[PDB]
Amino acid sequence: TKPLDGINVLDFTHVQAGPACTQMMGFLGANVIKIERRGSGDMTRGWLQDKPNVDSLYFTMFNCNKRSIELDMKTPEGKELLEQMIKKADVMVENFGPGALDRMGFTWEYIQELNPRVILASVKGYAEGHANEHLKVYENVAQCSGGAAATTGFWDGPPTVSGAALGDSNSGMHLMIGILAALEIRHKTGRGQKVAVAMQDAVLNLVRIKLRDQQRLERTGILAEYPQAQPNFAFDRDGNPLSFDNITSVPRGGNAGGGGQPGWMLKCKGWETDADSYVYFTIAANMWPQICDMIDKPEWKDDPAYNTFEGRVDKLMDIFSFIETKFADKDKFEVTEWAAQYGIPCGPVMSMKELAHDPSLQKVGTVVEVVDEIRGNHLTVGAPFKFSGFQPEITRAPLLGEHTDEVLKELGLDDAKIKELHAKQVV
Amino acid sequence: TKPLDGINVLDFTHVQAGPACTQMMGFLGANVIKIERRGSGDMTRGWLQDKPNVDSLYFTMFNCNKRSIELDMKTPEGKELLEQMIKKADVMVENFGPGALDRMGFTWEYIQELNPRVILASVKGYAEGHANEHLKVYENVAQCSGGAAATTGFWDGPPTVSGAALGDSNSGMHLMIGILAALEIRHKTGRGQKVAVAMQDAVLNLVRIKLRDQQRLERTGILAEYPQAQPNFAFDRDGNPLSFDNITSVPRGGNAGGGGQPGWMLKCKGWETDADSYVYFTIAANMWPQICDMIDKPEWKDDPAYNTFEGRVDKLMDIFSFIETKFADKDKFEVTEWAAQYGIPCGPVMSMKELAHDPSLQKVGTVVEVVDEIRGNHLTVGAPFKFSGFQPEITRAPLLGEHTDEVLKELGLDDAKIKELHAKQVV
Ligand SMILES: *SCCNC(=O)CCNC(=O)[C@H](O)C(C)(C)COP(=O)(O)OP(=O)(O)OC[C@H]1O[C@@H](n2cnc3c(N)ncnc32)[C@H](O)[C@@H]1OP(=O)(O)O
Ligand SMILES: *SCCNC(=O)CCNC(=O)[C@H](O)C(C)(C)COP(=O)(O)OP(=O)(O)OC[C@H]1O[C@@H](n2cnc3c(N)ncnc32)[C@H](O)[C@@H]1OP(=O)(O)O
Ligand SMILES: [Cl-]
Ligand SMILES: [Cl-]
Ligand SMILES: [Cl-]
Ligand SMILES: [Mg+2]
Repeated sequence: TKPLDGINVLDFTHVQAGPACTQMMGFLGANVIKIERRGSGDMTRGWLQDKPNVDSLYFTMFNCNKRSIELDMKTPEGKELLEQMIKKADVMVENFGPGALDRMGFTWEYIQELNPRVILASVKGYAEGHANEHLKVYENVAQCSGGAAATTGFWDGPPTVSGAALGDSNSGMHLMIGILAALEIRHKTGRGQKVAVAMQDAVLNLVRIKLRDQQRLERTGILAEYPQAQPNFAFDRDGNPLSFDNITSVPRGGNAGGGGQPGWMLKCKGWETDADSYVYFTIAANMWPQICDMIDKPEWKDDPAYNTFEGRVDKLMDIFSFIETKFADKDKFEVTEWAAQYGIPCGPVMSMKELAHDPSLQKVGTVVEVVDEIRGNHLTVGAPFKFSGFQPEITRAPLLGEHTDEVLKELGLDDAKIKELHAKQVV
Repeated sequence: TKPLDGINVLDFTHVQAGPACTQMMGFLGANVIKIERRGSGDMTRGWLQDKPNVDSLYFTMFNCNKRSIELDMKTPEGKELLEQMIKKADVMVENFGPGALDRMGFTWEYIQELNPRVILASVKGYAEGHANEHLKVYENVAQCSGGAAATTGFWDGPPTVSGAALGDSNSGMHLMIGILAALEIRHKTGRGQKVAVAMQDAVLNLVRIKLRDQQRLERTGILAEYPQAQPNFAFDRDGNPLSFDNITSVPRGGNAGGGGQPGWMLKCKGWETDADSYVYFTIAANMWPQICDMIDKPEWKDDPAYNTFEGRVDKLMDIFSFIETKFADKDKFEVTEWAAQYGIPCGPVMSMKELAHDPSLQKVGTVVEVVDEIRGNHLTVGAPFKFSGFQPEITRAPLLGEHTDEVLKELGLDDAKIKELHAKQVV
C-alpha cells in the first residue's frame, strides 16, 4: 500500500513550489488532477524547451504522476465543474497570487460550504498578516527575504543565492508537511483546514542556525569560529583586516562549517580545469588525533594550542591552508579515500554530471529514469524518503488536457455533455 | 486540536537534522521524549555557548517542546527501559551513524516484534544500498554530496556552501514528511513502517532544477539563461573565457535566476559599508515593457535586440549593470517599493539583524520569543506552516535529565527501583 492511495488532490499549481508538493504526493500514491488553462497550461511547459513544441524538462521533472485537465474557471459551466471536483477532493493546492482564488468565486468560507472535509493548501510569498503580504516573491527573492543570501557567499563579495531551490521546492516540501499534518488532524476533527507556507518562512526555517548566530553576536560581540574572528585573515574591499569590532549582523563566512565543527572547501588535483575538483574537510573534535596521523604532524596531537576547539579556533585558516597542500596531486576521490582510512569526515564536491549518471543513486531510486514513450525517457529525482513497505512508481508527465474527458467521465458527465463543454470552450 | 496531539515520540536524535524533525513534531503537538547521553547530553548543549555552563542557543533553538531523560543504552538495564518505552511509542526517531541502533540490539525486525504499530524514522548521510551507505556525514559534506556546492557560488571561485541548512534541517523536514506519510498509511494497515531519509537525497531533491539543467546541457549544449551564455562575459581566474562550448557539467552561475526567471543581485545605496545593501531584481519575459518604463528606456520596448528573452541573451549582464546604476542613491527598501509600483519581482537582502527584530515575523509567529525563566528568553523560528485551526505553543528546551524521574514514573516504575537505576549509573 502507498501512503496517499485514495487521496484526491485538486491541483491548481504552476511552476515549481506547488507542483513539487503535488508531484511528491503523487509519488506517495495520491490521485493528482492538475487543473490547467485551455491552450497554454502550466508556464513550465514552454519554459526553456530542449525540443520545439515538446514539453520542457522543467515541466516533466515537476509533473510526473499527475493527470491534466484543461478548464476555463471564469465561465459559469467551469465554476460548476469545479464545485463538483471540490466535493470529491481531499486537498486543494494552489500557488496563485494573493486573493486570486477569492476573485474567481472560491473563498475558504465557500469552499467549506461545498466540502467540510477538504483541505486548502497554499504557497505564499510572505505570510498572511506580514507588512509585505502583497509582494510577489519567487525563488531568489525568497532566498533574499529569508536571510539565506545575506549569510551565503564571502565576506568580500555580494549576498549569494543557493543553486538549491531554497525558495521554490523547499516551500513545496514544507507545504507537503502542512498538508499531511492537516490530514492527520482531520482523522480526529472530521473537518478540513486551511494551511499555508510562505516562501520567506520556509527559507527562515533552514537558516535557524543563522538566527542562533545573530543572537550569539548580539550577546557576545563575537563569533569566534567565523573567519572574521581570526586576526588578520579576512580583508575588506580596500585591503584592511576584518573583525567583529564593527560587525553587528551575521556576516558571510565563505566555506566555513556553519556550526560547532569547523571545515573548509579544499582544492584537489585538476581544480584549474575542473570546477568541481574539491573536497570538504571537517575537523570533528573526536577525530582530531586521526587527522594528525593523516596530515602527519604528531606535535599537534598533544599541543594544547592545537588539540582543543578553543585552541584551534584562532588559527583555523592556517591549518586548512596546510592540509590543502597535501591534496595537490590527488583527485577528490583519492583524497576522500585517503581521509577515509583514518575514519575522517571528508567528502567530494559531486558534479551534476557525476550525480545524473551515478550508479548508486539510480540503484536506490533517488535518480530515476522515467519511461516517457511520448517525449523520450528522462531522468528525475525520485522520493527522497525510503519506506520498508512501499516503492514509488513514477509515471510520465501528462500532455495538456490529456485526461480531460477521463476526469469528466469520473464526475459522472455523459458523452453528450462532454461534447457540449468542448464545443462551448470550457474544457 | 493540534495535528500530532497524542503521538508519542521516542527521540534518540542529536545535533541538527533529527532534533529539527522532532522539535517541529513537538510544535505540532507531539509528546517528545528526548533520550540523551549521561553527563554530557546532546553535544549541541556545549557547542557555541554564549554564557559559560548555560545550554547553548544551538541546543535551545533545536530542542523546544521536548522532555529530557539521561540514559546509558549500553547497559542491560538501559536496553530493558527502551523496550518499555518502545511499547508506548508511536514513532522512534534517530540520527546516529549507520548501523548504530542495530548494534544496540534494536534492529527494525526486533522493533516490530516489540511494537507492531511503531514507526522507525532515521536520518543518514547516504541511502541504504548506496556505495557510501556507511559514511558519517556532516552539513557541508552533504551539500557537497548532493550537487548544491558544485552549483552554488561563482564560475571563477570555488564550490560554495549555503548558509541555509540544506544538509541537516532540510533532511529533518524531509523525514517529517516520511513520518507523517507513515502515520497516514498506519490508519489503513494498523502497522508501523521504517522510513529513512539520506542527507544526500534531501539535498538532491532541492537541486532537482540543476538536474533539469544537466540534461538540457547534455541535450543542447547550452543553458541560455546562464551568465556564460553571454559572449565575453565570464572568465576563469587566469582570464580564460567561459562559454558553453567547453562546459559539460552545470556550472556555478553567480546570482543568476535558477528556477526563477532571469535575475541578478544588484547593489543599493551603502553597499560599500553595508554587506547586505542589495536587492534581487528579476527580468521576467512578460515584464519587459514595465522595466523599460521604470529605467526610462522607451527605445528598448520595440527593439528586438532587447524585447525578447532570446535577443537579451547576448547582453543580459549589460542590462543588469545599467539597471543597477539607477539604485545608486536608493536603499534596498526604496528600490523594492519602487519596483513594486511596476509589479516587477524584486526584494531586499534581509540581514539576520533585520529579521531577528522584524515586527511582521513575530506578528505571524515565524520568529518567536521563547519564555525561558532559567536561561533568559531567546528567539527561535516557529512553524513555517500556518493553520486555520491551531497555533503552536512553543515551550523552553529541557535541562539535561530534567524529566528522567517524571518519565520513569509513567513507565510504571516506583520510587525504590528508579533509585537503583540512578545508583547503577543507568539514568
Ligand atoms: S521557483 C520560482 C519560479 N518563478 C516563477 O514562477 C516566476 C514566473 N511566474 C509567473 O509569471 C506567475 O506566477 C505565473 C506562473 C504566470 C502564474 O500567475 P498567477 O498566479 O496569476 O496564475 P495564472 O497565470 O494561471 O492566473 C492568472 C489569472 O487568471 C486566473 N486563472 C488561473 N488559471 C485559470 C484557468 N485555468 N482558467 C481561468 N482563469 C484562470 C487566476 O485566478 C488569475 O486571476 P487574477 O484575478 O487576474 O489574479
Ligand atoms: S545533520 C548533521 C549530522 N548528520 C547526521 O545526522 C547524519 C547521521 N548521524 C551521523 O552520521 C553521526 O551521528 C554523526 C552526526 C556524524 C556523529 O558521529 P559520531 O562519531 O558521534 O557517531 P554516533 O552518533 O553514531 O555515536 C557513536 C556511538 O555512541 C552510541 N551512543 C549514542 N548515544 C548513546 C547513549 N545515550 N548511550 C549509549 N550509547 C550511545 C551510538 O550508538 C554509537 O554506537 P557505535 O555502535 O559505537 O557506533
Ligand atoms: Cl514556484
Ligand atoms: Cl540545521
Ligand atoms: Cl522569478
Ligand atoms: Mg519612466
